[PDB]
Amino acid sequence: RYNGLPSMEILGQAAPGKSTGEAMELMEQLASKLPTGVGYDWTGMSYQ
Amino acid sequence: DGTMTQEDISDYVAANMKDAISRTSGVGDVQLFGSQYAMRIWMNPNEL
Repeated sequence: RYNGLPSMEILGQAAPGKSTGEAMELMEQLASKLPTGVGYDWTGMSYQ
Repeated sequence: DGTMTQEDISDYVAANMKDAISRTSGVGDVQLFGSQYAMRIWMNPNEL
């Protein structure tokens, strides 16, 4: 659970050449095209 | 759209909104103007 709600932590890293900002931007885009009632958030290093 | 009653809204606010809002940056105390849904067992003393 993350912030009281049920969750699943997903880890990954930016591909060779690409930055973390570019990588995180695509994860947001892919997360938007998920089923109804499925949100997301950034934690740990991705929060800071 | 008159799909949710007064207490239907209160349940959603209590269950989905209140907890997340109560942990928000700078929020002190959160008073729900309503009540979260409980399993109400309305006893009938004649049948009882």
